[PDB]
Amino acid sequence: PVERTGLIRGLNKGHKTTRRVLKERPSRRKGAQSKRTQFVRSLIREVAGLAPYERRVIELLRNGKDKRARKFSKKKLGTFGRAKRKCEELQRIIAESRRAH
Amino acid sequence: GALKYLEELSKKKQSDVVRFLLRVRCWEYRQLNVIHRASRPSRPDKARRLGYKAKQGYVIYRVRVRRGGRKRPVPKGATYGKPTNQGVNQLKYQRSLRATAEERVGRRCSNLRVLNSYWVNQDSTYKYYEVILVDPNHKAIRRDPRINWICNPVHKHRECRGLTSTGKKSRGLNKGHRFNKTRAGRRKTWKRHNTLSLWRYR
Amino acid sequence: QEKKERLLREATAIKEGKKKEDVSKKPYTVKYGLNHVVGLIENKKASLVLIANDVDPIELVVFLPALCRKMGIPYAIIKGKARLGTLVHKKTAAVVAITEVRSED
Amino acid sequence: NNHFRKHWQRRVRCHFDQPGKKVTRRLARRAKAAALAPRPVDKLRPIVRCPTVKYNRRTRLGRGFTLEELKAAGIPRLLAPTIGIAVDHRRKNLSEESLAANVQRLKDYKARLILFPRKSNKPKKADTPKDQQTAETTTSLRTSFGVEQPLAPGFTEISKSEIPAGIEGGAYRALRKARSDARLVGVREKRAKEKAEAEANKK
Amino acid sequence: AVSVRKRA
Amino acid sequence: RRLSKEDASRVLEKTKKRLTHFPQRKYAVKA
RNA sequence: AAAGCUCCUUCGACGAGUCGAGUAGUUUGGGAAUGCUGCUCAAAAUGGGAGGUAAAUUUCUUCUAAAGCUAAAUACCGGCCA
RNA sequence: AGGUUGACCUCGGAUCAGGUAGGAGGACCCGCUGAACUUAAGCAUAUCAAUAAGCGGAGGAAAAGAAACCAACAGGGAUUGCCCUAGUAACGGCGAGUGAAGCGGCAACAGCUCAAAUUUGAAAGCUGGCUUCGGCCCGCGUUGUAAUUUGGAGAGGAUGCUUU
Repeated sequence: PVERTGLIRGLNKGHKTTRRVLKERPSRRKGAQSKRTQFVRSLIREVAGLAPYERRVIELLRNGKDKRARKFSKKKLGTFGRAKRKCEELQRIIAESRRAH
Repeated sequence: GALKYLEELSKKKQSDVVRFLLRVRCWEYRQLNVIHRASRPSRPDKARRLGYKAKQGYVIYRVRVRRGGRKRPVPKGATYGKPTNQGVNQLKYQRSLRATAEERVGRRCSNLRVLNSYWVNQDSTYKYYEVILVDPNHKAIRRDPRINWICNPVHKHRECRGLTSTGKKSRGLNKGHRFNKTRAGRRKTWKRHNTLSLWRYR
Repeated sequence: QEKKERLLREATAIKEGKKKEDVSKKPYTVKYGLNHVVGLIENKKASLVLIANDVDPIELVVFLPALCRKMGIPYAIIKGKARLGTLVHKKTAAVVAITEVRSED
Repeated sequence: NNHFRKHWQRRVRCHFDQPGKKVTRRLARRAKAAALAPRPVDKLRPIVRCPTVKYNRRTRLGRGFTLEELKAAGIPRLLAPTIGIAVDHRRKNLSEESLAANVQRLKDYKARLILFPRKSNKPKKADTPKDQQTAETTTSLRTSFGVEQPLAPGFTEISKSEIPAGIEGGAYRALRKARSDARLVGVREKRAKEKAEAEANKK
Repeated sequence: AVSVRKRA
Repeated sequence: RRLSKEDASRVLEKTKKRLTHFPQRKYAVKA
């Protein structure tokens, strides 16, 4: 951690203390992929396939309409960030399909 | 176990297999009675995470409720007061259809306690739910410390008072600044803020 | 009854100061219970998996052939959860597995 | 600015029961002390610093000691609430000073603790011996282990030769410069990036 | 193999 | 309709282990 | 037999028609920043929510929802005793 | 005998064995539903008021509650209530008006239980019936009853002392 300047204003302002490093709390592990969860999700994806909007986005990404795919994904999901992550995931699915074929 | 796979599959409601199962089960539940007993949970992973056990004293009831908004029972669907700039076609009930389903199931089984409930299907007319109920008078329930809290009389008809999960959601019982008016109880908080406090040495 | 007799023999061995493994041998049984069998498949301990054709809800076993194919386990779909229950002394059984048998089998 | 436009008379709360409620609270406290004797009526609390810039000058009692404080003081987390120590798993020790102060507080409490055996006829080695069990006790941890110095001393004497030189340019100018740099951190970064890009283009 | 946890 | 005394006093085994090894102790603090 | 403490390569499952979005009604001091419900869409894995002015990019800080229980300090024009 | 004999699943019957609900009360409590007089010159935003009336459901208290919190600090640390914050930030036709929260002092303090893991060298769990009170039966249950774990961690290892 950066040491504070001891001033009331400015960059890195604040009273000077000796900051400690902390062992990370187990509640902050959420989001991390575990091996079993990854395995089960891959199997369930293989069993269940895709949603119809996912098929539409995959068709747009295959045809190369990336901006149209992002706009359609945002309309379907609701937010720009979720749309961007979904388009990256479907592009990965397309890439593994192409490397299989 | 298999329940992790069941949870991951239940996330994929638009897949072909899940849509097929949802369609055929929606037809079957539509042919059955509006409220009827289920022999077992049709979503075992969901029921187990909501607290169902395969133990004597746990029952499942399936109920369908008519979906959409709410109509005020005024003659000819119109009011006789000041203009409202809206009709009864756009009136919204402040509780969930899940709560309505839980209340009707509790009235059907007045001897039991509603533990929780979960969505199982929907169509254009109905939403379908499965309600978990616990028998407080069963010995297997009364001997178990994980569940015999529900045998106490303070938990009579939790679904009527909003003490189930959907009731807490509708009452807005969450911490923080977004829930300033409701976290301790809306009407109680209003009474506290509208009470005039006069001390002796004022 | 068999378990009661085995526990009586093991109690006798404990009373005369012997371990229960001195009077009891390693068991070989049909493995059952869906969570248990799915665990054995994932750990690649199961040698043969038999799945009932009529499990309701079907989602409890609908992933099982794909899981067995991924782990390289021989499976078969067989008719009768009641028929599998007769193997495992229950009314019904969704799935049974064999991990290991005796040398003569 | 009088807010009497609602039916205010239905929600008037008078306080004629103020001395009666004080008497009731004192009776409840005496009953609690008699039930808890010879333990103190309250739990040991750590010293924490108040948040925000208005109140970070002052210390006060917190909810409970942290797990790392208990570990550094050698008190297991299952034993601590059974010997009158409050435990707070949510609070963390971001700095060494608060951690050290609360560890010393726990060590002083443990040094002053008298632990009676669970069975009188079979005392254990972690238990206080009977010939040390008799001593003058306190029944108020909020008093005997209060906040001794909530604020820093406002007055201190130093020699004239030890007067600090002061920051160069003056304290007012240092404050102005710190404010200016904080306002111009991003503009200077963008200008430096543009200069680096131009130098890379026309090196 | 896929393991839920380390076993004794 | 009230729960019996035995049923109301039943505790879980994990709770029983915790109470067996870490009960509320009798203590005093020197002044 | 159970139980605690100390250290560690490794492992470390964590709640879905839900969260979120649009829209409609209602509600709030939160008529740019509130909550609830209905309809439509509908997630993710260091992910998600929040960080009271809309958005993209790069950071940071805090918790860990969608399952559950729990005394006290608080209320009391009903009832019983004083 | 196989056109038979059975195993299950689902759905029924019974004045079947044993239980449970209803009504009252409703000052206080949890929800739902929901006005108008009034105040705005009048008056469809607004105000009265998220109030009265109506409906459902509890207890000696209820409810809330062990953070998907507050913050931006040298950081606090479940819930409730009092004082203060503060008639403040903020909202508001043509303005009448409305109106919180964090911090801070205090009263009181208390923490936990599941789901997601294979006991798999042994369903270790449980309702009921009969008892000679030792147990024995009819069953429930593997579509999962015990033990173990709940993020503060934990699981596996190592290690040597403590504990009941």
